Amino acid sequence: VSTSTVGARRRRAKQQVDDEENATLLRLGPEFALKQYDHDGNEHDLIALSLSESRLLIREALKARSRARNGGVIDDDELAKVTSGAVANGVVKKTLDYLNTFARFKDEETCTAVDQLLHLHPFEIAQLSSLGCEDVDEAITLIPSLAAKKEVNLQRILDELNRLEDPY
Amino acid sequence: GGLRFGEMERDCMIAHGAAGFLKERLMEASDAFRVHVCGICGLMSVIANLKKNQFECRSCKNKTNIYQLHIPYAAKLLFQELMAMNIAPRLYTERSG
Amino acid sequence: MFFLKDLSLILTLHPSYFGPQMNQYLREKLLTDVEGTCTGQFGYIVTVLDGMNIDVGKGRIIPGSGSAEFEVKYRAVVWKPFKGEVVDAIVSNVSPIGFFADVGPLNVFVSTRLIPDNLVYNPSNSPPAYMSNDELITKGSKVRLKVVGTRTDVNEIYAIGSIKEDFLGAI
Amino acid sequence: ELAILKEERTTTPYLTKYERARILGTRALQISMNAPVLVDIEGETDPLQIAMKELSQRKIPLVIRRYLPDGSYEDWGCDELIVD
Amino acid sequence: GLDGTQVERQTIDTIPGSDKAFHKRYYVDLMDEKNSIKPDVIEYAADILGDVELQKELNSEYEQLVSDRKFLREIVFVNGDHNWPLPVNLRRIIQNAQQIFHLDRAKASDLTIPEIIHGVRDLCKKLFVLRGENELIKEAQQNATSLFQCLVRARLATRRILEEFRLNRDAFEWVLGTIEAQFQRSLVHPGEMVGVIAAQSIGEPATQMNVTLGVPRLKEILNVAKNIK
Amino acid sequence: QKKAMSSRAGVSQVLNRYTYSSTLSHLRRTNTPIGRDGKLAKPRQLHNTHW
Amino acid sequence: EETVEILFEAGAAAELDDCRGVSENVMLGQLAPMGTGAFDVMIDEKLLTSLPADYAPT
Amino acid sequence: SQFPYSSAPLRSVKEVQFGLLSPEEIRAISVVKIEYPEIMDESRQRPREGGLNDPKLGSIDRNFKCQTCGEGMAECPGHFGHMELAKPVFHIGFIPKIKKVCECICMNCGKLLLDETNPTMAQAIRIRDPKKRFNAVWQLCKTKMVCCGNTQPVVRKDGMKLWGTWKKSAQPERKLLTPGEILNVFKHISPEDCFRLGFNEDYARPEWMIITVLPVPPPQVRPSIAMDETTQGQDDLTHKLSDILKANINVQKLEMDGSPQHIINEVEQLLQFHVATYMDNDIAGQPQALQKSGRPVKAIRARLKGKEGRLRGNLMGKRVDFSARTVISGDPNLELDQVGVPISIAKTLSYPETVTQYNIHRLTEYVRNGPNEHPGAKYVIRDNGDRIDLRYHKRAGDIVLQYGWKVERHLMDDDPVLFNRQPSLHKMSMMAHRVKVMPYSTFRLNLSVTSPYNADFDGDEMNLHVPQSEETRAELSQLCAVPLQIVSPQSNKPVMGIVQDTLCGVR
RNA sequence: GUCUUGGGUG
Ligand SMILES: [Mg+2]
Ligand SMILES: [Zn+2]
Ligand SMILES: [Zn+2]
Ligand SMILES: [Zn+2]
Repeated sequence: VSTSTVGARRRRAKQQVDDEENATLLRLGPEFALKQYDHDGNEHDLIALSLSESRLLIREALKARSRARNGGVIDDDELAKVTSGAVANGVVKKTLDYLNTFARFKDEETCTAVDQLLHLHPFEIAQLSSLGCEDVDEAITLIPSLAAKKEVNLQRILDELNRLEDPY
Repeated sequence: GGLRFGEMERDCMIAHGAAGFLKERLMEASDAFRVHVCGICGLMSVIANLKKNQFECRSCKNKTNIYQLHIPYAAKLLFQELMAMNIAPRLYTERSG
Repeated sequence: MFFLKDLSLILTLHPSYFGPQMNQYLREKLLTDVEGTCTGQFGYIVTVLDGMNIDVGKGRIIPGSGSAEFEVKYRAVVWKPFKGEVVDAIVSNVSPIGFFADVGPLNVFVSTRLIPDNLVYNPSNSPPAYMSNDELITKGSKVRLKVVGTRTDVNEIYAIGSIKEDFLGAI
Repeated sequence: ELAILKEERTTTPYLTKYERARILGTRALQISMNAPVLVDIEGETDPLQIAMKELSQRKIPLVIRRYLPDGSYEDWGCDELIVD
Repeated sequence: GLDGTQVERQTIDTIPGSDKAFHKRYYVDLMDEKNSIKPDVIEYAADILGDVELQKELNSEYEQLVSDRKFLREIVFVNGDHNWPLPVNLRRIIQNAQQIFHLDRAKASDLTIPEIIHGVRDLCKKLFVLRGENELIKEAQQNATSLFQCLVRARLATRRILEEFRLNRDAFEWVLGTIEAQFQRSLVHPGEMVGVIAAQSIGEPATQMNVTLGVPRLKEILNVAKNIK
Repeated sequence: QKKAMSSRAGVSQVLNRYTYSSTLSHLRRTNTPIGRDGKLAKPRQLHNTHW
Repeated sequence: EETVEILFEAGAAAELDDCRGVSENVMLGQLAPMGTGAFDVMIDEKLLTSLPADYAPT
Repeated sequence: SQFPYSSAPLRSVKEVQFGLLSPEEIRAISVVKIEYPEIMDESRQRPREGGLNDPKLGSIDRNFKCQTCGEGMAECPGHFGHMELAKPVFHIGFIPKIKKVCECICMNCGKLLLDETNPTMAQAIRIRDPKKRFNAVWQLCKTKMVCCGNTQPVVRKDGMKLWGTWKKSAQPERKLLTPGEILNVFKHISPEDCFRLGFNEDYARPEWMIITVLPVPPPQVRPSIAMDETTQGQDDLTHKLSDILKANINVQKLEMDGSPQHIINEVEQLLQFHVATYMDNDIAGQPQALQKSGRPVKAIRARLKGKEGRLRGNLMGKRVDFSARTVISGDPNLELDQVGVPISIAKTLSYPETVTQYNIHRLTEYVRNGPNEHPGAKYVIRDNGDRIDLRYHKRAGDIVLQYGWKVERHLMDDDPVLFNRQPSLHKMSMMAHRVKVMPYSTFRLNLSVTSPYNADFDGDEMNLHVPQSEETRAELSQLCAVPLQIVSPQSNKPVMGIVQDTLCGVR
């Protein structure tokens, strides 16, 4: 049913342990390869979306499909309705409320700013846009992979992030 | 009984270019069957329970990449005899190289 | 976590539907079919980016049946948990044997044995909830909780977490 | 990737006997499954003869994808291939 | 590139005969009064004589015919045989054109020489066995239709068209269009199982059949033998 | 019986009683056990000494 | 010919059969890449969208 | 549509990748280990688990289902078991290649005798084809008699026993090479070494040519039969597997007690011979595994080869439904592309015709007429595949035909049918005709078509095939029809001419 | 309901 560009994965005689998920250790599964592909087979960098990029994309898609339904003619509790099916509406309502309960970047402008500033592994890249962290300690212990890369810059990046973080 | 649509009849159908008629003679007018193959190992060792909607190739520990194929019952029997003599006819539904 | 996902859906169309407004009918069928489903290999399909602008391409007639096949490829958004990933939530249910917290499109339940022991349950409080010196896991609380288990059931999956580890639990 | 632009299509502009036979069979099967009919049906009720009428009037909504030996292909609508 | 049901034995008329007979059949002369077109067949008979900007085209036609003569006699058919299976029966086309356009009463023909020559030249560049702007495609296309072009030029010669067949312009255009269409119909279709067809066409005659011949010799040939009987 | 292979077959046959002349002919029949494995046309040939 | 020996050799050398032939598609009961099956028949949308709007999927 | 719904996608075979079955994978795909010889439970119902008729192997019975998959005999494919062998044995179909690999490799440390240092082999490696590469490596590596530094043996074959002569340094001590020793030597070949000889790391490992665990086929591959209403004999493969099991257990009765070295070899060789003749009973220079009736056992190889074997007898050609045969007759009053079909055959054969808003009156008249009157119908197929037999249905008047339903009406005038006379030497021996339904029991042919069929009317019989769909009807009428075959490509001339009396009469 | 043998037909 639900399939993707991941195709054969044919059987070599030696089997492997790498199917074990552990997000502390950059093991995600053979569906989120470090270099993705598209539906035209062209190579493309992996996507790992923070809550901000995701919130913008979902709001945009729902209002776009509503504009499509209306012939060309505002709130998540309403904006999730665009789907088809009661389970669909419920799931998307929970997702949108989850996004609007934790979206520190509540606009496309600051999302663009963080996009420029950030562009490094997309996992921690998005988790920084998702996880407010005071100093180096919270980041390097909750995300243990920033240690063995010797390009941290967490101090100032997090400072400017929490500075750009809107009130609540 | 039925009449034999032998090899020379197949030659005449091939000369005529009637591929659909040949497939219909050899399948729907004869031993047509449906088997499940493992999408990973390509052996007909898949355990299908159709009323419980559950499938499994135990050897590969697989339950999701399984396909159905319509093939002659004589072809299934041929592959099982080949397996009986330690050959693995692996039926793959997509080309790699 | 939300993942952008390139995904496909093979479909079959009867000749009776072979009309002038075909592509939009297939678009509506796709949108109905995929918007909400779970798959153990991908996560949860909440929405689809640019839903009305999916390309159905050109369908192929199956020899012998007369129905058209389409490989409608498109890029969507999927949400999948992973054991050892931290996910925030808000509590939904309460019970002596633990509480439920809604995570993404799911609901996560934490067991009694996996909770800091300063937390005490109360069947008699107004409102009923877990309580401690200077803390209250009332209904509508926030919970930064880690996932330490996810079973894959084809339609709906369930994850049982543990707030027993540092920097986790009530916030 | 494997599709050929409509300008450098170097196969025959004529419907072959096999393409005509398969197109007529497929159209007949479709019409026998209560598919819509593009021609004006005047007298005949047999789906094969209706399909022949549609083929002559260039009103069969199908496409032939002609595979080359190297895997590439050319696409030709039935209405633009020439029928003898 | 032709389907094996579509070809019929036809004589190539530039091949046989002596050089004098060839010259009398094919050579026209404009300045020379007697060896020109018979005046009583065309409207413009008096206007023809003495021209030069047309005798050039007549000489080009005759030189192409001599090229075909030399080619067929020295490369293709060295032993003189001129009756070979070829697509599109031109005898039948010409007689059908005569029947359709009623070529009796030997009426003055309104069909000018330059139009005849250019019509046959254009026709020879419209018989497509291979389509494409590539250069090897062009070479293979011309190699494909060289013999058939020899036939079409041996039949549709200026003297023959004007004197022997007495066609007018309408019958001429009909002959060209019919050659176009019937040649496009004589081509093999992609998808033919020509290997199975060839195997059957060779094997079936074997069922009805001191040099070794027949079945034992065919068996030696197909089962390639290091020594033969 | 246990050596049915390597034994001559068809030495005994069901008497043909379809018509009278068929019976009379079956009772006077003869068999050369050359076998059909082999395309030697020589023993199949009508010979002068057959007169 | 030599069916069993050839199959044994195919096993012992891991031959990959492309299935582009005639006999191979015959024994698997599929449409051979031959004659009427040497091409594909798609569903045309460009010609289809000319139909009356009342002949539409509902 | 006559297959119950499965949720898997339907696909077609694009690639076949042959291989050997690895002993790991043989154990993995199995569903039950097979070790107990005896067939029945104890002359009773519900047979011995772990025998050759384990219900885990699948169902071959109409009122029983497969305990492995939960399906009845109409739909259960069958499931494989496995049967571990006491000693490893040669695969009968791989002894020559085992011998070749033994000659090529170092039989102590598992390494190629020569390296890329020698440029002849260094260029023999450069062949892409595994078989050509293997030949180019064997034609060189087979003669070097040393590696470690141990000398190489001269491998030889005597029956199923691979002898290897070690010429030390005089007397060359010749020892028997058992399958287990060769298996141990073969497991040590490194992946790149293995690649060089032409094998594969994932699909064909040279030690898999030695059998250590044997697959047991489901009962579908070896079904029983009924003699007189109460009797059954097992298939040859079943008795052969039972003999193999007896041999295995006898082997396990020697390494557990006294065995003066002339019984271990004998019983292990019995296992080897049973396993060999289970697969190939046409081995040169030895007796054949026999039946107590004196016939030889029908081995799998004998099942697969020949005019009557699987490939040529069941896959390249097979018996088909919806066909008819009878004597042919001549009819001056038929058209060239017409064939006269007897009424009885026209009623026995049928065509499934989908009900549409252009054929509902005609089809409902056929449904009312019934299967004993022409033109009638035999079956009504509902929109899900359920058949309504109109013989036993007493109430043929109470059927209303739905759209999309299917009526299997009789054979009728102008139906295209394929008509055929054997032998079919050329494409015009099989031609498509329009039907005309007639009295009396012979087919009717216009007399000009007897030449392409090579037929006459003094006993000849011809076959008639009815296309069961609209696509095959269209194919017949637009490619195989008699008018389209008048000119042949064999000699670019006609094949049908005016014949016999019309020729004499027109003269 | 199966395997061999034999007699035949085009
Ligand atoms: Mg006869
Ligand atoms: Zn598998
Ligand atoms: Zn089963
Ligand atoms: Zn060594």
